Amino acid sequence: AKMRISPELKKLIEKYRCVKDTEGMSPAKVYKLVGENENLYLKMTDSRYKGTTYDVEREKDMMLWLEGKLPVPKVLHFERHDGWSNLLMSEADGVLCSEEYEDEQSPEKIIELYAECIRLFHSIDISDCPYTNSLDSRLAELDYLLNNDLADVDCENWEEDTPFKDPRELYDFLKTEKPEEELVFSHGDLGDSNIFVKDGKVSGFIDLGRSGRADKWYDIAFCVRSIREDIGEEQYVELFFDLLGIKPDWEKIKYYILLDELF
Amino acid sequence: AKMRISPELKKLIEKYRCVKDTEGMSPAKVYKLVGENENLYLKMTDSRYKGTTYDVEREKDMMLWLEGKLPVPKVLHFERHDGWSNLLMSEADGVLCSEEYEDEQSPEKIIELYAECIRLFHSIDISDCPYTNSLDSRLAELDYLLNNDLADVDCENWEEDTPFKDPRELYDFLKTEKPEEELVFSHGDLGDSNIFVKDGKVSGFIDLGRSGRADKWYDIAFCVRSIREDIGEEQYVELFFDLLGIKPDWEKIKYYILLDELF
Ligand SMILES: Nc1ncnc2c1ncn2[C@@H]1O[C@H](COP(=O)(O)OP(=O)(O)O)[C@@H](O)[C@H]1O
Ligand SMILES: Nc1ncnc2c1ncn2[C@@H]1O[C@H](COP(=O)(O)OP(=O)(O)O)[C@@H](O)[C@H]1O
Ligand SMILES: [Mg+2]
Ligand SMILES: [Mg+2]
Ligand SMILES: [Mg+2]
Ligand SMILES: [Mg+2]
Repeated sequence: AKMRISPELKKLIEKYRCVKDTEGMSPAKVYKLVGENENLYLKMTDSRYKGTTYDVEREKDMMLWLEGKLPVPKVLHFERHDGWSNLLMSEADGVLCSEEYEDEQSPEKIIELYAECIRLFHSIDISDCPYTNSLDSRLAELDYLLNNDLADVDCENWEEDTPFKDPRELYDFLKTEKPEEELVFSHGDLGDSNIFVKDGKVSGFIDLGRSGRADKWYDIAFCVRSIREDIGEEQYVELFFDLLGIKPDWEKIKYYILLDELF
Repeated sequence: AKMRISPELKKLIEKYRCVKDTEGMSPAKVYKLVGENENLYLKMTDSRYKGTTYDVEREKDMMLWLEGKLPVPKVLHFERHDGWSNLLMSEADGVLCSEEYEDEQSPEKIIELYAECIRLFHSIDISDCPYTNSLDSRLAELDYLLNNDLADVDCENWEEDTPFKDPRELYDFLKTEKPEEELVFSHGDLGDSNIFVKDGKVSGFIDLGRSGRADKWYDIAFCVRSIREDIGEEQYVELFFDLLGIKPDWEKIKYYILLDELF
């Protein structure tokens, strides 16, 4: 009788061939359900992450609210079952960006894509957005994650050259250097593994747990980080800002990139 | 202050560049520590798995006990820190079995390797083996894992054509159909990901959490499973037994393969 999914959800997915996603970049369990005529995806998060930006329930609320606003998968079924938040969704439309630009010398293409994403985001009306992921909320969550050992451990943070010696040290800095915020729609984890492209245009967004209201520099900083991680040429960072048509605010960019090292 | 590893351990791995292992087949956190002189491996399991066959402390004990008996990595450092069990070990010698066979069709070489491991395991004197992984012990921990929702993430267990409707039904079956046991040294998870080869002969064994005393058919069953899903041809299973010089006991083989489903 003890199961992580309900009998109702089990019936909906029995006909599919379960292939667990190998990435495992988050505490969530992700499953591709290979069917005869389509694939579905089931994302699950345990009770320890209930209410946090990692909670897939969060992720369903944003998916529903984002329908008609951004290209997102369809919510086929959601439920809370024995502490688990279970989200059954349709397969995103298009090609995963990390795949589309995998072995391809064209950093400029993903830059153009990021620019496009930031553009689309700034057009989204957040007046009735389900979640506000301002720094007060994010830091309170981070505090909880740290205290309960639920924050992700970037094993690279153990290397001797890392600035902050421990998670709290970084947290105290984030708490102290909290920049001013101007809320706009924020994806929360604008990476090439969460974005889909079809015919040059963005075709889908997933991993929406941190989606909601947040400063504009949050997603922008994420992009700066991605640009630098893939290529050691800072010229592409300037290209990105040329495309956005704005001046980089390095203090805010550094801040949000730092905030991410605990997520 | 609060960290998953102690300052002593942190100090020991500072000089190393961390590269987290992407497999993530178990609840253990595995990290490759790349250095200029050599590479080390850091394996970690949290508080919830304490005392179970997943606990790296148990794995460390077996790693220590197997020195001079089987080619295993050297225990460089062990500690219990803030609920975590951490093990710093040397890199195994040789080539990963799944890598040496990567694509190159050489089934009989793998069959001979598996055969070699079984014969090698049977020559091991278990008179002072630290652990006895009898079925009572294994089922007892399985009961605990299920009671705390720590048993293997149901993915295929959700599919329609699965024999057991739920984990408990499977557990109950194992409890009732528990066969007789003849304890020999058992690796606990004999597979191409936990075995290393050099010059066609086994050069290293890792993932020792479930190692100790257990029935001989346990590891043999795992090889049968590996042969079928890695090689494909059933003739190679017959060959496996030819090399072992024994006739397969399918009733026991099915049982042990079934035992690992929930782990
Ligand atoms: N609805 C979906 N459509 C297509 N691919 C998906 C879908 N959901 C998940 N995936 C795939 O699985 C990976 C992990 O999903 P994601 O929601 O990003 O989980 P996490 O928060 O761990 O990153 C994604 O990078 C993508 O490859
Ligand atoms: N000491 C080691 N030397 C070399 N590779 C190792 C070592 N420890 C772990 N690995 C690598 O990391 C993978 C996961 O480690 P393992 O101990 O098997 O963890 P788990 O129990 O999750 O399978 C192994 O398949 C192997 O590729
Ligand atoms: Mg993601
Ligand atoms: Mg995510
Ligand atoms: Mg292993
Ligand atoms: Mg293991």
